[PDB]
Amino acid sequence: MDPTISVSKGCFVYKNGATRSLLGKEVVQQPFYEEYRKAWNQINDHIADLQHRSYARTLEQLVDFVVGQAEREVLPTAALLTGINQPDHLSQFTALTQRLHAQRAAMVCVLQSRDCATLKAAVETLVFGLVEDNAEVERLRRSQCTMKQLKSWYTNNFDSERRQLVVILPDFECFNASVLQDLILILSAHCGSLPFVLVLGVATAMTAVHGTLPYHVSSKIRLRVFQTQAAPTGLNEVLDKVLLSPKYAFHLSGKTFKFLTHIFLYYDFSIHGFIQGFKYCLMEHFFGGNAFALCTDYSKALGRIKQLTHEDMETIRRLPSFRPYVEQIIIAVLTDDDYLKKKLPQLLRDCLLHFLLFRCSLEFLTELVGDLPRCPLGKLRRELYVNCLNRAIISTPEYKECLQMLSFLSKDEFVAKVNRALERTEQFLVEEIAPLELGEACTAVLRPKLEAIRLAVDEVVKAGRALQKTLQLIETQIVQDHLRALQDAPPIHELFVFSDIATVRRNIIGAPRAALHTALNNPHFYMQCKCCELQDQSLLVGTLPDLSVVYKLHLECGRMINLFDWLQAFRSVVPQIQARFTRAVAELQFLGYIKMSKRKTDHATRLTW
Amino acid sequence: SQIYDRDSFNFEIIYARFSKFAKVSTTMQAVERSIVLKAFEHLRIAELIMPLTVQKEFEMHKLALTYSQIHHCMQRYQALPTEVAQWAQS
Amino acid sequence: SLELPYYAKFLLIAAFLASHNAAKQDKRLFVKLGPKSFSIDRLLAIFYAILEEKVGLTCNLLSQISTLVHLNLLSFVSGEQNIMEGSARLQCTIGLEFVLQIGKVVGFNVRQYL
Amino acid sequence: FVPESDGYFHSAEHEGSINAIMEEYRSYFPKWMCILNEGFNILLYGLGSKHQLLQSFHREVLHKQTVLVVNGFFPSLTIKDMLDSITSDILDAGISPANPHEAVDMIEEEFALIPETHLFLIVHNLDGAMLRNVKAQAILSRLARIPNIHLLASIDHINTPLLWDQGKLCSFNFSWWDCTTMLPYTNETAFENSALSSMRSVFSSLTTNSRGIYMLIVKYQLKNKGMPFRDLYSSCREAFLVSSDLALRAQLTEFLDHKLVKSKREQLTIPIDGALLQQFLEEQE
Amino acid sequence: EDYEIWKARMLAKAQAK
DNA sequence: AAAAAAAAAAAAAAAAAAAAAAAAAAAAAAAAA
DNA sequence: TTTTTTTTTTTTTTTTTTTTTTTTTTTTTTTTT
Repeated sequence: MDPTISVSKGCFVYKNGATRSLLGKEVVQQPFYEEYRKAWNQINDHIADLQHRSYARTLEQLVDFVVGQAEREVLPTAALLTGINQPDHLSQFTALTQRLHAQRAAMVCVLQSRDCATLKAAVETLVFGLVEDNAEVERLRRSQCTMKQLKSWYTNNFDSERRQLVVILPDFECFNASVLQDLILILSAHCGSLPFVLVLGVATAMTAVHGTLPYHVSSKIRLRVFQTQAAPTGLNEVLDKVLLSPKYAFHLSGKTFKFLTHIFLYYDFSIHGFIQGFKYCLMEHFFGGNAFALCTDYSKALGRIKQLTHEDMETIRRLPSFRPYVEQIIIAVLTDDDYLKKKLPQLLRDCLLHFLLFRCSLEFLTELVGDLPRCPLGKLRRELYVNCLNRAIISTPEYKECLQMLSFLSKDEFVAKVNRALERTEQFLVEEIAPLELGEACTAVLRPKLEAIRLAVDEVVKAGRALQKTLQLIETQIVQDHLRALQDAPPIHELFVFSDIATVRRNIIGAPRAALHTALNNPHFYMQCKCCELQDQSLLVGTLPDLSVVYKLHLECGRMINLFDWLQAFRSVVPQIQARFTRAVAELQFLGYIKMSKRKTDHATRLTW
Repeated sequence: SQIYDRDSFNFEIIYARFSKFAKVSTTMQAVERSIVLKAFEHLRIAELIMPLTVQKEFEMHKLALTYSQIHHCMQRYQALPTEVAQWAQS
Repeated sequence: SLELPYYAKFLLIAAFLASHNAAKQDKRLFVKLGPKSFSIDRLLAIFYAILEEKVGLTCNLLSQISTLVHLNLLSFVSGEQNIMEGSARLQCTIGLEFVLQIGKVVGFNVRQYL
Repeated sequence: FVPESDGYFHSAEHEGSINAIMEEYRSYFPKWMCILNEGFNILLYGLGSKHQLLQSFHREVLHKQTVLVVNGFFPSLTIKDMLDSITSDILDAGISPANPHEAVDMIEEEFALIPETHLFLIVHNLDGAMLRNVKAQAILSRLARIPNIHLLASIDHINTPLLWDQGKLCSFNFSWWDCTTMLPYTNETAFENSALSSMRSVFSSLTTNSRGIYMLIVKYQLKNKGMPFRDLYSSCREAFLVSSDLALRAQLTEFLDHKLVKSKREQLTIPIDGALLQQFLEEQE
Repeated sequence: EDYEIWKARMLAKAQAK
């Protein structure tokens, strides 16, 4: 058959120059790869900086706890109440280790639950981690690493100067219970000899630590509880300050934004999974060609226009927002390639200014509706962002219900809310819009509209119809023009937003059973034959493949399956037929749909119900 | 053990039989579930209770004492309140 | 104060109803001592019965089952070597107050399905 | 996909079509290189055999790279073989330690020292018969997290993510691809994990005394429609077929060696129905 | 519709102005 | 629904395979002359 | 520069630990009444 279907081995090495940046140069020098690398590195550095600014307070508390233990038997321990998303947490501990290597306050060993199956392996991993941590800051065997060697090493090194011995346990729930209890007893027995600090990584609650630590074990424990900020709070902070930040030209659409937030809030609280899904979305957007490399600031996009080729204009011609720009004006647009080359920077500055005014109008309207009760549009910026990019926001009945509830209030609360909206929008314009390039025209366009709103507030505070005038003016100069949908968007807005959701939905969320169910119900969806078509999903025509017929034939039967009537009904549908049926029951057992029971002479049981 | 003829017990069975007494005692009104669970664990690690060798609050057990030892403990205990000393008789 | 995702909450109360509510009564309650054991097919059946949204059986749902096992909210009384083969048996290892808190923050009454 | 729970509670043109399918899947290969460059891993989950597709990806694209092809459907595969293979044949560092997670720690520490040295590994049937435990998936997910090591893998079983928790699924930074070919499972199902003529061919190689002994066993079994040891020993001793009892135990162990009679507790039951035994008894006359 | 036939019809009607 | 056989599975003992340690042997570096 | 001594690394051999086979006993399932 094949070279790799050997009956003896299972693994095959194709070493070509291995000893003790995957793509070529022709793809890297393309401008979309450089633009995607710059944008992804910017977004990843911003998310890392936000996570550092979130974690730094609890990091300082833990460092002060270790130092205050050093300035000082039971051992001092510190349960760190992290979230359920474990792969987000260990990097946090690494940051703590770096700070504990800054002040020379301790040296840190990390005990994973995979290394601590027994007490011997846990003690050996602990001593080896501490000794190699000292060796790496400034080799013993596996069976040589003992607590007596740790005591001798600590006497030889750090008795003359004290360094704490911080023991970090990142996955407290996944430990063997008896190994963890005996490790706490071992560490508490050596108090006074070796200064031990025990940092825990409890993910669920303090009830877990109180349950898995018995009476005699918790008699030697002086724990102090720390709290980390929650994963929905970190998600909302990342969404407020990065994904809605105006200084990135790459926008998401409403459906992809809702898809990624649904993946976070409904399935798994993993910030890293959100980051990798957003990275895949940014990669799938920018990997459409050099035409999508114009999605940056103004000067770099103008340069990329000046270096652009012919096929990039040919693929910005095909995008659906380009054609109503043509129909609204013709003989030079569609083929001549230079009329569009001189017409593009106006469209680029139009889309950039439209998205900047969209963010500012979104800030204004979320301050206006955010303190309102009953929240018909949502509380934060993100739900209003989805509802304002999805559809016509004024044609939606939720905005009319919002207007009915804003009319049901007094004049004092309305005046206070619109003054708060004016002050917040001016603060957002002076802080975050002002350093941004092509931001001067943004303020110079949106600010006289705000002067109109503020003068309407001035006439309603000087004198019920002026409240309605303020509401309709807020509608007319903020909600109508600067808060469009994605269908009422400007021309050629595809380069900047990303609406391709079915391909990303297939390639991020994995549905093996849907594809198996479709390929076993109608193979015509995959084979695309002119003969295997089915009107309904149970016709069972004769030109079907073999495994589809056997799956349909066992699907209608009961729990227990006989070989005889199933083989006879297969002969009724479709020698070598026995070899084909043996091949079919082997392939259908291989997928996990049925199972041949052990010494049930021919009867096989279906595991799917 | 005297009612069910040395059947194996549990934390929940003994906690129910104790909480029926603690509601009328006028001394043990304010004990939680976790304090009685820690008292059960202290009886377990002193081997006055031995496992049959499941969750910790549901693992089956055996009493490692005789009835005469508990009856002598009821006479030798210092400052035993009279509610417990009356509950021990019936 | 254990924060969970939405479908992890529903899988956790479905596992509580799978361990508590007397599997002979599953023929009546959904078709429209000690915690008893259950198989993951029964857990997914009760999950789709009580969710009433009929979400897709993707990889994230079974990953949520595995990471609720990993977080010691469920456990493995039997199996652990035939986890995909249908002979693995799980057990729920939480109480009634947490299930009532989950049902309150969702809005789904568990005492109707108890 | 929505499975209905009530069922649990109540309990030619094909070749050209497959050729067009395979050309469509061969179109995805520079996209797969662009995806593997950015840190993702490839997972295929179609219906048919994805062996030939991954082999053609290894031939047409990864022809000069360090590629460890692992057959997960191999029933005598172990993690010791894969880790010994990585530490010894690629990295030249001898046998991996017996702790496999320590071997993965060694592999991470050794691949940290050699950047721009990428190990690709192509695992046909990642849910294979010896990778369905949690430890092997933990080792494979720890290998997939390394920025030098890239992973392509196949998935065929229906219950595959039951052993991937969210930590393994964030280590396995998968890009899921629906590579549904319609090829049959010839190479995957051929191995070791998946008669009256045999009885006559075994009875051909018997001697005269063993023929008389099995004749006595089948004659008693068909007369009384298993048999005890004592009456069998008396029947062999009355016909001068045996010298002692231990020679009968040796001949019955020789019979159990060839799966002809079954011992039970000594009960001797022949595990074939009475009608074919009657035909075999009439065959010698 | 197809971009080819739409571009062709728009160019043909642009010659029909 | 219970009594009794029966095949499958678990416990335990015993032997082998593999890992680890310790000694022998060969190669290398540094002193003797 | 050549010879002899002592260090270092490799290879072989022995010991200890882990895994695997094999026998025994239990144990949950299946057939008969």
